[PDB]
This record gives sequence, C-alpha cells and structure tokens, in this order.
Amino acid sequence: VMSSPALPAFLLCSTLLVIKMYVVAIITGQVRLRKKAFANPEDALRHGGPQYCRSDPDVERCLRAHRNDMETIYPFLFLGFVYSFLGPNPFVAWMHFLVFLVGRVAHTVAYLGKLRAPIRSVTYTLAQLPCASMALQILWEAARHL
Amino acid sequence: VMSSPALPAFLLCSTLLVIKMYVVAIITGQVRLRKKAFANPEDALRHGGPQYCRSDPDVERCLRAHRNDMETIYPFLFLGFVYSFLGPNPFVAWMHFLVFLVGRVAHTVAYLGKLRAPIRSVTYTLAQLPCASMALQILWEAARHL
Amino acid sequence: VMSSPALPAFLLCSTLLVIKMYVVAIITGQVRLRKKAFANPEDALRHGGPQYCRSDPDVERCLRAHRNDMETIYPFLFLGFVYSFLGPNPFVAWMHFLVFLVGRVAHTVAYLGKLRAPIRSVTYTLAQLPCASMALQILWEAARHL
Ligand SMILES: CCCCCCCCO[C@@H]1O[C@H](CO)[C@@H](O)[C@H](O)[C@H]1O
Ligand SMILES: CCCCCCCCO[C@@H]1O[C@H](CO)[C@@H](O)[C@H](O)[C@H]1O
Ligand SMILES: CCCCCCCCO[C@@H]1O[C@H](CO)[C@@H](O)[C@H](O)[C@H]1O
Ligand SMILES: N[C@@H](CCC(=O)N[C@@H](CS)C(=O)NCC(=O)O)C(=O)O
Ligand SMILES: N[C@@H](CCC(=O)N[C@@H](CS)C(=O)NCC(=O)O)C(=O)O
Ligand SMILES: N[C@@H](CCC(=O)N[C@@H](CS)C(=O)NCC(=O)O)C(=O)O
Repeated sequence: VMSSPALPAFLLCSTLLVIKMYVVAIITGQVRLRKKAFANPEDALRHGGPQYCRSDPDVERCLRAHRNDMETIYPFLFLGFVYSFLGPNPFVAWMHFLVFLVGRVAHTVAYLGKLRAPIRSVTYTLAQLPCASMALQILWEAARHL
Repeated sequence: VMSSPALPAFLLCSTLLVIKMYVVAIITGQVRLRKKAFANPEDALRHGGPQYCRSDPDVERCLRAHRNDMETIYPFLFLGFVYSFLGPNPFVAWMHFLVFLVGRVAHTVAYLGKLRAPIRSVTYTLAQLPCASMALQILWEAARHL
Repeated sequence: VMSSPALPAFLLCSTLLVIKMYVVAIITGQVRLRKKAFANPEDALRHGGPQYCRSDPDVERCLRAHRNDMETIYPFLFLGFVYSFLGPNPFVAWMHFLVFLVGRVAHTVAYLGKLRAPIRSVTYTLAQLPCASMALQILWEAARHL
C-alpha cells in the first residue's frame, strides 16, 4: 500500500466509493420491497402476485443513480490508480481524490434525495474535474514513454 | 503473476468472470436474433422490418443479468486485485475468490434460467460477502498507511 | 509507466477510451437539453415544465452507446493492464490495443451516427477479438502459476 505516497489516500477514497455503491444497491432492494416493484415475475410471485412485476419511479431513480455511479466511479478507479504511480505532489493528489469523493457522495444524496436542480448536475461536474485532470496527466506520461 | 501468493488465483477467477460476462453478451445477441427484438431501427430493417425494433422480456432479462454483473463483478476486479497485494492468508484469499466465482456463476444461471425466488437473491448475497470483507480489509490497510 | 514495455501503449489507448466515454456523456447531456428530454422531474421543471420529463429516442441511443462502452471498455481496462505485465511481444501488444481502440471509436461513430447495419456490429466484434485473446492469455498464465 506504500508503493507510492498517494496510494493510501487513493485506496481509502476508492474503497469508500465502492461501499457507497453497495449502499445504493441495498437501498434499491429496499425500495423494491417497500413499493412492491420487482423486475422479474419470479420475484413478484414470491412477494404478493404477478401484479407486482412492475416499474416504479423511485426504483427507476435508484437505478439511475447506480448507473451514473458506474459511468463515473469505475473510470476513477482506473485513472486514480494509475495516477497514484505517476509521482504527483501528494497534497495535489489528495485534493483530486477528496474532490471526487465529496462530489460523488453529494451526487448520490442529491439524486436519491430529489434535491432541486442544478444541485445534482453541479456535483457531477465538480467530481468530473479531477477525473479529467488525471486523464490528461496520464495521457502525457503515457505518450512521452512511447 | 507471482508478485503475491494470492494473485494467480485472483487472476484466474477474475478472467473467468470476464469471460462469463462475454457469454452473457453472446446470449443476449442470440436472443435478439431469435425473438426478432432489436434496439435500433437500423438493425430491425436488416432483420425483417421496422416492426422488429421492439422490446422483448427475454432480451430485457439478459440485459438485467449483464447489468447486475457490471454492478458486482467490476468492483470485485478492483477490490480483489488490491486485496491480493495486502498479504492475506492464501487459503483465506482463495476462499474469498471461489465464493465470489461460484456465487456469480450461479447468479447468472438463476437469472437466465428463471429459477424460483429466492435462489438468485441468495446467490447475489453470497457473492457480495467476500466483496464486503475485502473492502473492509482494504479500508483498514489504507487508513493505517495515511 | 515503464514497468513493462507494453504499458505506455496500454495506458495511452485506455485513457483515450475513457475520454471517449466522457465525450459520450457530454453528448448525452447536450441531446437531453436540445430535445428537452430529462429523466427526472426536478430537471424538467428547471428546463420548461413537467412535460419535459420524458424519454427521447436519441437520448436512449446515447445511453445504449454508453452502456455498450461500459460492457466492453471496462473489461479491457482490466485485461489490458494485466496483459501488459505478462511479457507479450510489444508489437503484438500494440496491435491488440490499437485494434481495440479503433474498433471502439468506430463503434461509437456507427452507433451515434446511425450507420447502416452491420457496421456497428462488425466494429463491436472486431474490438472484442483482442479482448478474447488477452483473456485467454491471462487464463493460461494464471493457471500455470497456481
Ligand atoms: C449513500 C446513500 C445516500 C442516501 C441519501 C438518501 C437521501 C434521502 O433523502 C430523503 O429523500 C426523500 C426523497 O427521496 C425526501 O422525501 C426526504 O425528506 C429526504 O430526506
Ligand atoms: C454463463 C451463462 C449461463 C447460461 C445459463 C442459461 C440457463 C438456461 O436455462 C434454461 O432457461 C430456460 C428459461 O430461460 C428454461 O426454459 C430451460 O429449461 C432452462 O434449462
Ligand atoms: C466519440 C464521439 C463520436 C461522435 C460521433 C457522432 C456522429 C454523428 O454523425 C451524425 O449523426 C447524425 C445521426 O445521428 C446524422 O444525421 C449526421 O449526418 C451524422 O453526421
Ligand atoms: N448518462 C448521463 C450522462 C450525463 C450525466 O452524467 N449527467 C449528470 C449531470 S445532469 C447526471 O447526474 N445524470 C443523471 C443520470 O445519469 O441519470 C445522463 O443520461 O444524464
Ligand atoms: N440493481 C439491483 C440492486 C440490488 C441487487 O443487485 N439485487 C440482486 C438480488 S435480488 C439482483 O439479482 N437483482 C436483479 C437485477 O439487478 O436485475 C436491483 O435492481 O435489484
Ligand atoms: N448488451 C448488448 C450485447 C451484445 C452486443 O454488445 N452487441 C453489439 C453488436 S450488435 C452492440 O453494438 N449492441 C448494441 C447495444 O448494446 O446497445 C446488446 O443488447 O446488444
């Protein structure tokens, strides 16, 4: 874990974000049960009848949050890992990771909490900035070692 | 591949799971062709007419299985890789990886096979346990190296 | 970045593909705004009224492209990273990475550009070939080190 100075901070933030995705999965399942809105007939038949194989807007919202997480957190897992080994200034690296972590936690709160626009969109954009920064830094390092 | 004692087992299980996702992709395409249920008008027009740009419940089921795989296997790819370098007891590490592998293969069989509830849900939960375990172990290691 | 001879090429292609996914995300948002097709009521109310919380076929197409990217590029990020450390012939490794990069960029152009079938399907298949190749190579290396 001490293979580079930024790596522990990266691994902490990454793992917290993976756990935060698992929390979204748990919430999704709870909403399905409470709203009786299942995706599969076999599930519905166990939980009250075929009429409960149906869509629900709160379930759909949970799925959108989880999807957006997969669109953003998964690339961070890759970029941040690589970036950690490029010898960034450790404080600058911490700032990239913390901005991503806080932005993404805020995004889920804004999404699942139905907060007014543009709160969710701002949190998304915030969190994408350090990702864009890391991606460009990796591109320069990779290109210059070809 | 021998950078740590758990790494070969991790790479074997991971790669098998990636291949298993590719199998879901292949099945999905076959179901679209057999049910004549395409997502895009350009595809439908090549395969019999515009009426075949339509949804189908078996195609939707395949997509749900693939989505659930992306929600669970992708985090395992990250967590298990990191975990392999944390000096776990090799047998304990094997058990984490094997439980995930067997649970996830069983999940796809249960999902695509339309097995009765709660078989799929149990397989999901089974497989998530080693992921939760690895995530917490990474969190402690990362935190203690800050 | 010089931990193995193939690694710089891998990191270049990977990072370009992550950026290409971000481009799909940007396009998606622009299409939502231009078509006034938002997924959430809070978004619609900010952009003209509740009637604009609605689906749109161009938005749906963008989401399909992004989903297909997550189904294919994310596994490449894992496989290609591992493969880079297995001592492949560097030119052969470059060819795997370049075929994936070109195939995936072509896939997005074909998808978002609504190009006739089977252009998108061919690009998908093209790009999957080096992934299948890397996966099998990893499987043999992992298995033989058990
Ligand atoms: C990582 C998980 C974060 C979960 C954040 C959940 C935020 C829930 O927030 C709640 O949302 C409801 C609308 O959904 C409102 O009616 C409640 O008043 C609000 O507090
Ligand atoms: C990794 C890929 C696993 C594929 C598992 C496919 C399981 C198919 O299982 C089949 O499903 C049908 C319902 O779909 C049933 O009608 C068949 O009897 C059943 O055998
Ligand atoms: C990485 C991002 C690639 C973006 C490729 C966008 C291709 C857009 O291509 C455009 O698509 C339209 C149909 O959608 C056609 O009407 C236009 O004539 C065509 O040029
Ligand atoms: N797939 C996204 C791409 C753009 C994006 O990620 N937008 C942010 C800021 S508006 C978001 O939170 N989107 C909501 C979502 O993905 O459901 C979308 O459909 O909106
Ligand atoms: N996205 C999931 C989150 C919870 C989850 O993964 N549940 C498991 C056990 S019931 C599952 O197999 N879900 C089916 C699915 O994701 O389609 C869902 O909508 O259910
Ligand atoms: N999830 C895919 C699995 C198969 C696949 O990836 N097919 C390629 C070639 S036809 C594709 O471009 N699919 C379009 C898509 O995923 O929307 C699907 O539903 O088609």
